[PDB]
Amino acid sequence: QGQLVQSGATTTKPGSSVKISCKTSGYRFNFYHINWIRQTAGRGPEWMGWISPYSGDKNLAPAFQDRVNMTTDTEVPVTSFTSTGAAYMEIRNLTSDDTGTYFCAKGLLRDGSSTWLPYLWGQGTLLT
Amino acid sequence: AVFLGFLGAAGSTMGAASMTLTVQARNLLTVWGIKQLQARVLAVERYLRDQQLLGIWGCSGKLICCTNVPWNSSWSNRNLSEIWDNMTWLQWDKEISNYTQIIYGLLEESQNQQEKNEQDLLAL
Amino acid sequence: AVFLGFLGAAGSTMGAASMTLTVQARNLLTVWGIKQLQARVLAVERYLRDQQLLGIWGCSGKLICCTNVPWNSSWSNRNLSEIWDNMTWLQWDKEISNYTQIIYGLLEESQNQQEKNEQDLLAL
Amino acid sequence: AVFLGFLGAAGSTMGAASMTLTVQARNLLTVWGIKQLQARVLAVERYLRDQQLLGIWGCSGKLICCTNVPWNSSWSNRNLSEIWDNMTWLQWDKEISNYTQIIYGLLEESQNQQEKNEQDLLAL
Amino acid sequence: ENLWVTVYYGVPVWKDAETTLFCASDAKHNVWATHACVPTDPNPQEIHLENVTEEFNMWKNNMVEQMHTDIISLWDQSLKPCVKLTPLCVTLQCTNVTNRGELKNCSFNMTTELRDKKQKVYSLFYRLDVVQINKEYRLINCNTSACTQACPKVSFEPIPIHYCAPAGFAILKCKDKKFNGTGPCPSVSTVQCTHGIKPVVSTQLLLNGSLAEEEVMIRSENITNNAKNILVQFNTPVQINCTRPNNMTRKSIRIGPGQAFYALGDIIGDIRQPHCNVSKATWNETLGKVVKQLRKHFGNNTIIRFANSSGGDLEVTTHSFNCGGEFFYCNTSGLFNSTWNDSITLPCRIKQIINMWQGQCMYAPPIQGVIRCVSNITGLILTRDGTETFRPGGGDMRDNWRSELYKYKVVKIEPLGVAPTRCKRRV
Amino acid sequence: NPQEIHLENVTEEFNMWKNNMVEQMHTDIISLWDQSLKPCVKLTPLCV
Ligand SMILES: *[C@@H]1O[C@H](CO)[C@@H](O[C@@H]2O[C@H](CO)[C@@H](O[C@@H]3O[C@H](CO[C@H]4O[C@H](CO)[C@@H](O)[C@H](O[C@H]5O[C@H](CO)[C@@H](O)[C@H](O)[C@@H]5O)[C@@H]4O)[C@@H](O)[C@H](O[C@H]4O[C@H](CO)[C@@H](O)[C@H](O)[C@@H]4O)[C@@H]3O)[C@H](O)[C@H]2NC(C)=O)[C@H](O)[C@H]1NC(C)=O
Ligand SMILES: *[C@@H]1O[C@H](CO)[C@@H](O[C@@H]2O[C@H](CO)[C@@H](O[C@@H]3O[C@H](CO[C@H]4O[C@H](CO)[C@@H](O)[C@H](O)[C@@H]4O)[C@@H](O)[C@H](O[C@H]4O[C@H](CO)[C@@H](O)[C@H](O)[C@@H]4O)[C@@H]3O)[C@H](O)[C@H]2NC(C)=O)[C@H](O)[C@H]1NC(C)=O
Ligand SMILES: *[C@@H]1O[C@H](CO)[C@@H](O[C@@H]2O[C@H](CO)[C@@H](O[C@@H]3O[C@H](CO)[C@@H](O)[C@H](O[C@H]4O[C@H](CO)[C@@H](O)[C@H](O)[C@@H]4O)[C@@H]3O)[C@H](O)[C@H]2NC(C)=O)[C@H](O)[C@H]1NC(C)=O
Ligand SMILES: *[C@@H]1O[C@H](CO)[C@@H](O[C@@H]2O[C@H](CO)[C@@H](O[C@@H]3O[C@H](CO[C@H]4O[C@H](CO)[C@@H](O)[C@H](O)[C@@H]4O)[C@@H](O)[C@H](O)[C@@H]3O)[C@H](O)[C@H]2NC(C)=O)[C@H](O)[C@H]1NC(C)=O
Ligand SMILES: *[C@@H]1O[C@H](CO)[C@@H](O[C@@H]2O[C@H](CO)[C@@H](O)[C@H](O)[C@H]2NC(C)=O)[C@H](O)[C@H]1NC(C)=O
Ligand SMILES: *[C@@H]1O[C@H](CO)[C@@H](O[C@@H]2O[C@H](CO)[C@@H](O)[C@H](O)[C@H]2NC(C)=O)[C@H](O)[C@H]1NC(C)=O
Ligand SMILES: *[C@@H]1O[C@H](CO)[C@@H](O[C@@H]2O[C@H](CO)[C@@H](O)[C@H](O)[C@H]2NC(C)=O)[C@H](O)[C@H]1NC(C)=O
Ligand SMILES: *[C@@H]1O[C@H](CO)[C@@H](O[C@@H]2O[C@H](CO)[C@@H](O)[C@H](O)[C@H]2NC(C)=O)[C@H](O)[C@H]1NC(C)=O
Ligand SMILES: *[C@@H]1O[C@H](CO)[C@@H](O[C@@H]2O[C@H](CO)[C@@H](O)[C@H](O)[C@H]2NC(C)=O)[C@H](O)[C@H]1NC(C)=O
Ligand SMILES: *[C@@H]1O[C@H](CO)[C@@H](O)[C@H](O)[C@H]1NC(C)=O
Ligand SMILES: *[C@@H]1O[C@H](CO)[C@@H](O)[C@H](O)[C@H]1NC(C)=O
Ligand SMILES: *[C@@H]1O[C@H](CO)[C@@H](O)[C@H](O)[C@H]1NC(C)=O
Ligand SMILES: *[C@@H]1O[C@H](CO)[C@@H](O)[C@H](O)[C@H]1NC(C)=O
Ligand SMILES: *[C@@H]1O[C@H](CO)[C@@H](O)[C@H](O)[C@H]1NC(C)=O
Ligand SMILES: *[C@@H]1O[C@H](CO)[C@@H](O)[C@H](O)[C@H]1NC(C)=O
Ligand SMILES: *[C@@H]1O[C@H](CO)[C@@H](O)[C@H](O)[C@H]1NC(C)=O
Ligand SMILES: *[C@@H]1O[C@H](CO)[C@@H](O)[C@H](O)[C@H]1NC(C)=O
Ligand SMILES: *[C@@H]1O[C@H](CO)[C@@H](O)[C@H](O)[C@H]1NC(C)=O
Ligand SMILES: *[C@@H]1O[C@H](CO)[C@@H](O)[C@H](O)[C@H]1NC(C)=O
Repeated sequence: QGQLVQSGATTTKPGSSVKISCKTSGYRFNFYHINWIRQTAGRGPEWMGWISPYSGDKNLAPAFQDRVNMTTDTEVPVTSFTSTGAAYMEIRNLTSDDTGTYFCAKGLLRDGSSTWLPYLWGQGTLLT
Repeated sequence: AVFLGFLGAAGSTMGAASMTLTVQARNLLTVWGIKQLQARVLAVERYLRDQQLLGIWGCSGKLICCTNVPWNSSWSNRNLSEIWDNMTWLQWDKEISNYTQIIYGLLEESQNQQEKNEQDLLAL
Repeated sequence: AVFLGFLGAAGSTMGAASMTLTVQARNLLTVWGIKQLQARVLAVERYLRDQQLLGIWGCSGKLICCTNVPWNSSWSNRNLSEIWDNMTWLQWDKEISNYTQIIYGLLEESQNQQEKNEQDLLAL
Repeated sequence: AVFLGFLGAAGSTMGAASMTLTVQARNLLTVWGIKQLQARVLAVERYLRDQQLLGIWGCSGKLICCTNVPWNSSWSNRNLSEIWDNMTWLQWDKEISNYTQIIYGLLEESQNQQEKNEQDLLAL
Repeated sequence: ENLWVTVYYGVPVWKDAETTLFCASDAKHNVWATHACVPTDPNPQEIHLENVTEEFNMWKNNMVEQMHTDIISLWDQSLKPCVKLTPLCVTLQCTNVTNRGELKNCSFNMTTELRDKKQKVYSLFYRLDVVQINKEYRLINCNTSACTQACPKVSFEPIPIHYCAPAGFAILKCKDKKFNGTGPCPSVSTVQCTHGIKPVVSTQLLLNGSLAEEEVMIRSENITNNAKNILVQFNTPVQINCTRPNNMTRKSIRIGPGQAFYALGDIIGDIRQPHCNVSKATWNETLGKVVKQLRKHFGNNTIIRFANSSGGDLEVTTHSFNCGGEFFYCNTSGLFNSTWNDSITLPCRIKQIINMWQGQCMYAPPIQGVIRCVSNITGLILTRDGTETFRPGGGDMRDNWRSELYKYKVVKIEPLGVAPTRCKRRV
Repeated sequence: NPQEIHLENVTEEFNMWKNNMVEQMHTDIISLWDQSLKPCVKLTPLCV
């Protein structure tokens, strides 16, 4: 029930790496996963992976396991149920195929069988 | 299970905290002795109020107790999964604080209009 | 129904007053603090006596509770209609004041000779 | 029966004393008033502890109450006849003094894992 | 859908509340009457409340508002049996002590055990306990209130006191090692009782208290408001050594049937000056730690000046405390004299007629022998003026208990909860 | 009506010297003594 603002639209060139931010608010940042999704010009949507701001646990697709650098900070608690967190996204071997819009996605629930499901999305960032 | 202790699941989901109820049920019950005897009496008073409420509801003896009062959407129009697997009991107490007296009366007569129905059942 | 309140049906027929029981069930529970702390303790004492009696009768949790002790005509040879649709509970308490201790013992062993019968039932 | 009174069967067999339970259940509940008001409060405190334990066991309202926790032979490898027709309750309390806390926890979750099983039963 | 309400008993939900806490102690008798507190439990259960975040506020906290009265109520309670020094309010004939004219040598006619016999007896009184008439002196309290001599068997020793919540309530600790007084503590744990709080009556310098982990914190409420005392809490202790070097004698004066006023006999040996010591090195590095966190609120460029008190009462102008039964009043001007082997010495005076907080006063009986006590100064109570200067203060005594009860907060359990599910009972 | 219930077959271990009823009564008496003299006149002027 809160925002997930991201960084700007930074465009570099192949071989390099790009860092993307994801600043949260309005919810306990530790209580839900942070998924990373992208929609490129060449395919459709592709799930990259999620990370648990609480367990520090990472789970990512084998197509992006050896490329993605995925980290999170620690929430600055605002109230009893509000905080301010941040998740970060980097990639390794960059090409023009990876050009697309990227967003972060907070998980759906805190328990059950749809705990990590990308529910609350960011705004989008335009890559190279 | 993990013996989280007293108020162990205070920040957990309501479904997780509902499994650990007897832990919070156990730990619920000279001039300075006058201040100590005061707290001793208030302890049984605040405890018997919860039991008197549970008694006139038919829940006397239950940690988890089901009823006939159906859930009004005015109280909370949230889905079942977004409650027991999302909010904590501390969060749920703020969302239902207003309507918490409305339900306590619905439970009171849903019990009197149950033992009255059972009195006519055993009258033959 | 009409929310008559606390002791609202004190002058009504016993059948009318029996429908409004949870109302009287709710409202049942420095040197001057010593006199106030005294009344606070006596309040829980006089309340737990009714519950201890209800507990050893099998009525623990009931506002209306049925039993197996049959009505002796020696207590009151009045008909059912001339009781619930005529006398008030204040009148009925004077007519049964004497035999009120006789019944309290009949309820006590009709419960022990019931949980004893249930113990042999679940022994196979 | 013979009205042995309060603690009448204290030296009798456990099977004989188990028939006379409501007798011990009845009789269980200025500067010197401070010492008298002290004993009055402790009386309800020590009584509500037994009831709180009985409440979170499902025995709320029972003098004799059966459970699902099976008897571990580690507690007492004595036969049934050499217990109820031989030892007194004062003897049995010394033989089970150690393991008396182990059983109190087994009863607590055998009740929570019973009302949890009943909550899923009434969910359809 | 098919959703009915179902009653839940024993749910983890609490509310901010105020209730009468009770005290607990461990192992003659002290003023704090810690023998009367229930035996502390050797197993102090601390349950960690995972995922929980609670809002604390050590300045709205009521535990310090209750303890501050428990102490005052223990003070007045511990003087009810003790001898009342009302016949000492007589005209005193005082001379100096041969030797700089501090403590006096006074002789006076005094009631005996027989109501018709008088006695010409003498005793010593520090000048801070007497005043002149126009040499003739009088005790300082005689125009304000009578004084009660402390029983020479009760001890002024602070004992670790544990505050506990009654049944149905709870105490929440804040395990945040960089937690300024207010805000949302992210790591919270519930305790049945607080830790051992020593009710050390102090001033300006918080003694023998609890240190801070990691770094030296500072608190206060509205830090931009200068009329709000700044509670600073050290991370490392600075050693302080105090002593009254004069070897004093105690003299019982039978002033009535069973009434014996313990007077000050004479000075055996050298007359010397009571004082305190602090390592100028350790006080330099500690004052350096305090000015560090002072810039985080006032600026990396502004100068931070330290000065002595602004004036007023004796108990606020000087580091006043208790050392072996006698109340010191140490001039701290040599400690707060900075703009940002060793031994800094503070000249201390000694009083016997103290009022404390308010009213009614107490005559502390003279302690026999040579007095010296070793303490850790672990906190501080500063006061900005309003190019920023800081001075020592201590207007209220409850800031002392507040420097120890900031970690805690009282909450009451409301174990009844109603929530929907697909459960209905039968017919 | 002072009820005395006979505990048949029962054997109990007494010890009148570890008994606490006498240790409580002995203080109830001393506390009654000091309590009964609070209002009464104090003979301090007789010490002449
Ligand atoms: C405090 O608050 C936090 C945040 O809200 C709570 O953390 C969340 O807990 C829930 C349930 O407890 C989690 O949902 C579960 O997710 C697991 C997925 O884990 C599996 O895969 C992971 C990556 O592959 C892996 O980490 C796991 O492996 C173990 O090792 C890691 C090492 O870091 C360890 O940390 C893990 O705990 C694992 O033990 C594991 O392989 C999923 O499997 C769960 O589904 C099962 O269980 C549910 C019922 O819970 C059931 O319905 C399913 O069918 C299935 O059987 C479940 O969905 C969630 O991921 C956590 N993190 C969040 C939400 O960010 C924490 O529990 C709270 N604690 C307290 C005390 O309040
Ligand atoms: C505070 O003030 C009080 C007074 O109010 C002081 O108390 C007095 O102290 C002086 C000493 O400074 C005492 O005087 C001494 O008395 C001794 C007792 O002897 C007396 O009794 C014998 C009988 O056995 C007589 O024969 C004798 O004359 C005395 O009357 C004497 O032994 C002392 O004598 C010394 O002085 C003389 C003359 O100088 C010498 O020749 C001697 O050799 C000897 O050295 C002396 O006279 C006095 O008694 C005290 N009074 C009371 C009531 O106790 C406190 O000392 C003072 N305290 C402080 C800290 O200042
Ligand atoms: C402060 O002043 C007081 C006096 O006002 C002073 O107390 C004195 O201490 C000494 C001990 O150093 C005492 O002397 C002893 O007295 C007893 C009888 O009372 C004797 O049995 C002793 O005999 C032997 O004991 C010594 C060991 O203590 C041996 O080393 C020695 O060989 C002795 O033969 C001894 O004489 C004296 O009695 C007291 N005086 C009073 C009035 O109590 C105290 O020491 C001073 N303190 C300081 C820090 O200056
Ligand atoms: C801050 O805390 C300090 C530590 O608790 C306090 O120091 C204590 O001060 C008191 C009184 O000033 C001392 O009590 C005195 O004890 C000595 C005799 O003690 C010696 O002998 C015993 C043998 O039983 C031995 O155990 C000791 O260690 C000593 O060797 C006498 O002069 C008196 O009887 C008096 O009771 C404490 O001993 C002392 N403790 C320590 C560890 O030094 C200090 O007072 C506190 N300050 C404030 C302001 O609260
Ligand atoms: C203690 O820290 C909290 C935050 O960790 C501070 O709270 C902020 O206070 C300012 C006012 O000075 C408010 O404008 C902010 O909204 C507060 N933030 C939060 C998250 O509540 C608090 O001021 C600090 N205490 C002191 C004495 O400085
Ligand atoms: C104790 O000593 C002080 C200082 O030696 C004396 O103080 C003097 O008091 C007189 C009053 O008669 C003043 O005129 C002097 O100016 C004071 N001197 C100083 C240096 O302050 C005091 O009088 C002495 N007390 C007794 C009783 O002798
Ligand atoms: C009791 O007497 C003291 C004398 O010390 C009074 O205090 C002084 O009062 C004068 C004014 O009359 C001031 O100039 C002094 O500064 C005061 N000194 C101290 C140490 O307080 C006190 O006011 C008197 N109290 C009453 C109630 O009469
Ligand atoms: C004064 O200094 C230190 C404060 O850290 C205390 O001495 C240490 O106490 C801790 C806690 O028990 C021990 O782990 C250390 O081993 C102690 N160090 C030494 C050198 O003894 C001391 O108790 C403090 N005194 C107080 C607070 O009164
Ligand atoms: C305060 O006093 C204590 C004790 O007298 C001092 O600690 C002593 O320090 C010396 C020198 O380092 C050691 O040889 C002693 O063993 C210490 N004594 C004890 C009991 O530990 C301390 O240095 C003094 N501090 C100040 C500031 O005066
Ligand atoms: C819900 O509650 C409102 C009053 O707040 C009541 O008017 C309405 O009839 C209720 N609806 C149901 C379905 O119970
Ligand atoms: C409860 O009533 C207050 C009345 O001001 C209202 O502001 C609040 O929103 C209500 N709570 C809910 C959950 O609607
Ligand atoms: C009625 O009570 C009397 C004693 O008052 C008893 O003797 C009689 O048997 C009882 N009759 C019935 C039918 O219970
Ligand atoms: C109860 O007993 C008294 C004894 O004097 C008697 O007068 C009275 O009539 C009795 N009550 C009834 C209802 O019979
Ligand atoms: C009996 O208790 C012991 C622990 O004292 C336990 O290990 C064992 O499994 C129990 N056996 C049975 C049959 O319950
Ligand atoms: C209970 O434990 C004690 C521990 O010393 C042991 O001596 C005793 O035999 C135990 N009781 C039983 C019945 O085994
Ligand atoms: C005691 O009273 C007498 C009465 O004459 C007087 O002379 C003497 O000076 C008084 N003593 C003191 C110390 O004031
Ligand atoms: C602090 O005090 C100043 C005035 O000294 C005032 O302007 C300011 O609003 C206060 N801040 C808070 C948070 O109360
Ligand atoms: C404070 O310092 C000034 C000058 O250093 C001095 O005049 C004054 O007496 C001092 N006051 C106190 C209470 O130390
Ligand atoms: C404190 O000491 C300073 C110098 O060390 C002195 O100027 C000041 O007057 C003293 N304060 C008091 C109250 O005596």
